[PDB]
Amino acid sequence: NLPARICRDIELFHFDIGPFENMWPGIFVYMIHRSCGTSCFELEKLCRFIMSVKKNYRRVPYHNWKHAVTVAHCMYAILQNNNGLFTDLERKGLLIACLCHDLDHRGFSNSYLQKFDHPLAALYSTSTMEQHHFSQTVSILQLEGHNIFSTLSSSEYEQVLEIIRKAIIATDLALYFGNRKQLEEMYQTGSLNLHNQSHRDRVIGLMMTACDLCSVTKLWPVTKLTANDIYAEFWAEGDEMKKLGIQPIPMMDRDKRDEVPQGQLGFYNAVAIPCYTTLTQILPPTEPLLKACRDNLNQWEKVIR
Ligand SMILES: COc1cc2ncnc(N3CCC[C@@H](c4ccccc4)C3)c2cc1OCCc1ccc2ccccc2n1
Ligand SMILES: [Mg+2]
Ligand SMILES: [Zn+2]
Repeated sequence: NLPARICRDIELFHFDIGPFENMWPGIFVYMIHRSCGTSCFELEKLCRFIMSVKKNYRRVPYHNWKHAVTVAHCMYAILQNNNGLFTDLERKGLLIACLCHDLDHRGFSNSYLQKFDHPLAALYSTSTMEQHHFSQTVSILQLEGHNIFSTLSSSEYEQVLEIIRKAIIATDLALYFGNRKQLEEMYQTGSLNLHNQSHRDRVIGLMMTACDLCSVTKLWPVTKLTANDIYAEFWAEGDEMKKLGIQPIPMMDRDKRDEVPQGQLGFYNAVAIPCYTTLTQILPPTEPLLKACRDNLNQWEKVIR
């Protein structure tokens, strides 16, 4: 069962899941049963599914099993503070999408895969690794005793898989810029309609981005340490770009590491702040994410001074 401190702290947007890996499944089970009912998901099947998902994450610095559960927690907190907006089915799908969205991630971007001429880039031209993460999710669901959705109708099964596919694909940050621009225009013209499936899919897309980027919404000591893991992958990809004979972008070039604070500023300005600002406009109870993001922007500004 869940320790008292976790029981309380799990409801905070800036919760950190801790360094004990064997506790994470229980944290995920608690979140999905609190969000979607103890009804649905036979415990045994869910646990089996969870353990296989874990097994298919890699021991990379950032896009690892810990990241999956952390992204799932952020989604939990959004859903807990916006009661009555999403269906039981959506809530289950979104939480599973979050757990699975980075399956088999090797710590390299779609861009590197393209430049490498990796076989995945020939299979899936755009959102290469995300299409792969979704395929891996379906493959795991298809394993004996792993169908956590087995009690759903055929129609609901197809429904939930589609929710998951769109949610995983939306974690391709390249898609975020256009998604956010459209949502913002709809907000400002007052035409956003959550009963319109296309608008709804967009809002879910932004939620997925907001959860994926959530390191910037933790408290500063957590944000700062997490940035170390983020750069560890970027710099490893930059080394690999150099090995292909391509000069990496500055963000991936360890020779430019002294410019991290300026790079962070750019990221918060162009990506993080607009993302959480748009999210708060649509879902006001997500305000704490924006506040924490702004606090971290200030800390980065403080580093530069
Ligand atoms: C939480 O941190 C980051 C988290 C990120 N999470 C996901 N993707 C990122 N990249 C993807 C490619 C585009 C990039 C981007 C887009 C617009 C504006 C800036 C960056 C975001 C992230 C960049 C981050 O920060 C990296 C920031 C950065 C940018 C340039 C740099 C240049 C030199 C040194 C460090 C640098 N660091
Ligand atoms: Mg990803
Ligand atoms: Zn991710």
